[PDB]
Amino acid sequence: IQKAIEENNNFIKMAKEKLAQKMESNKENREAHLAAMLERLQEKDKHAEEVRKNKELKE
Amino acid sequence: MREIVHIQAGQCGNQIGAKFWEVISDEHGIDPTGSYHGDSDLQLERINVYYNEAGNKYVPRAILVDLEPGTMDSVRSGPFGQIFRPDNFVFGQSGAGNNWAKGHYTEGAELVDSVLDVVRKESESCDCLQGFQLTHSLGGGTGSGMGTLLISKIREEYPDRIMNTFSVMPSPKVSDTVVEPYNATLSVHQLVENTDETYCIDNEALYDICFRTLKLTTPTYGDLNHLVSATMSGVTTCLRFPGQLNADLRKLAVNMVPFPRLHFFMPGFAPLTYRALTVPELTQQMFDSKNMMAACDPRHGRYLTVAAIFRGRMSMKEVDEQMLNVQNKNSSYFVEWIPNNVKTAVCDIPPRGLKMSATFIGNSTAIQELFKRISEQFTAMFRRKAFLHWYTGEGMDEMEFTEAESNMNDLVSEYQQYQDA
Ligand SMILES: Nc1nc2c(ncn2[C@@H]2O[C@H](COP(=O)(O)OP(=O)(O)O)[C@@H](O)[C@H]2O)c(=O)[nH]1
Ligand SMILES: COC(=O)Nc1nc2ccc(C(=O)c3ccccc3)cc2[nH]1
Ligand SMILES: [Ca+2]
Ligand SMILES: [Mg+2]
Ligand SMILES: [Mg+2]
Repeated sequence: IQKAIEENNNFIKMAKEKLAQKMESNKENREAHLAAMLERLQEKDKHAEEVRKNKELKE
Repeated sequence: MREIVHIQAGQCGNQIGAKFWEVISDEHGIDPTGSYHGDSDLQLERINVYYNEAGNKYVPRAILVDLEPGTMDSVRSGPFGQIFRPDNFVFGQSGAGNNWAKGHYTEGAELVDSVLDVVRKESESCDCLQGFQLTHSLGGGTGSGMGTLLISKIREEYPDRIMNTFSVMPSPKVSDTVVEPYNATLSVHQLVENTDETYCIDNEALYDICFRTLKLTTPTYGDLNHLVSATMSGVTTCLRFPGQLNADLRKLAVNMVPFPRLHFFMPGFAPLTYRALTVPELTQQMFDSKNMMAACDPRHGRYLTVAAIFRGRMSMKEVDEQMLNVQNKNSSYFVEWIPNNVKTAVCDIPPRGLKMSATFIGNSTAIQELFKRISEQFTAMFRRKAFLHWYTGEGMDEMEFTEAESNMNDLVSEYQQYQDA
């Protein structure tokens, strides 16, 4: 009976941990995916400043 | 006062046990209220063996055990449901799921102490306790698993008391689940160690008898149980009624069990139920394989010991003569190294609806056929570890099954030793 309690508790434990790791790994991946997207959009915004600066010089 | 304490565990155990108390309650003149209404003082001479005396009321010394309430709720509302002491109903709610491990290790462990408390209270009120009898099946979880757990606990607390069982062996012909060979194999080893007598009631035999002999196209568990209650009545006749024999459980076992592990009996009954049978017919029937409830051919083995009780009014010079004729007919099927190993007894009181009957108790080595059958079904699944997860999930290990398998094969080889000797 002790072995039965230990196996059930170890199954509960490993599931709780497996899930906690999946949900954190997924959070980080999604946050990184969105951060890279915006970083590309900010880079375009900077490129737009250079274009508007390049116009001013020609004047 | 030579009291016996009755225990019935699980669905099968409680349903045959209930019928057993219905039958003998009628034989002793006890009505569904526990009040005596008979016409003979012989009914009351040994009433204390199975009944406690309360308002001139007689209460079965019976303990009803299960891990689910269903079957015992049905007993409490049954015909004789009210005679049982309410405090002797000890049941849980979770069930055993036809799982020996649930009955023996987990669910049953949580309930066993409560059962032993009632057993103790009943044993305490015994002037001189003969021993215990248990009704149960071996193919389920509660009767098989918790029943054998109870037997182990009872032997620890009452090591010098006789423990006899009426054990229903599983058969694929009459089966509820495929794990029955697992539960039966695990239980048999428990019985090998901790019982003095085990009556092997094979559901295959009970079915064949209902179908081929009694012409019942579709037997029910109720039909099988009429055969068991009738056999149990006969097996306990010498303990319950005055007559030739006044032996207690220990003396009865001494003369029937030559080796401690070979205590598994093949019971029989005749007539199998208006023309009252002649003594030659009673005698020939109770030795016929078709009247035996173990589904073993006695001609494939040899009798170590035989006991037979005849009930009713009859000439016993005629019985002695017929018992000689049937022994001559089966002369090569009795061991020659236990002199006078076929004994006969009489009781004047017949059972209800019969002018005379006979009950057969054989200690034959042919019973190994039953254990080999169970062992073959066990191995067929265990080779592939099929359905084992139901048991490992309750903490059991593969090794425990391997050991039960080997213990079964050792039991079978021990029978083959004395069948050749
Ligand atoms: N003769 C007989 N056998 C039964 C009865 N009920 C169940 N069985 C047998 O017992 C086994 C199932 O065990 P069961 O008693 O129902 O399980 P438990 O309640 O957990 O002990 C199977 O082999 C069935 O064939 C019954 O009323 N009569
Ligand atoms: C509750 O458990 C039992 O009843 N156990 C039990 N074992 C028995 C062994 C034999 C007999 C006989 O009837 C008998 C017939 C002829 C000669 C000698 C004995 C009855 C028994 N009952
Ligand atoms: Ca619990
Ligand atoms: Mg059942
Ligand atoms: Mg306690």
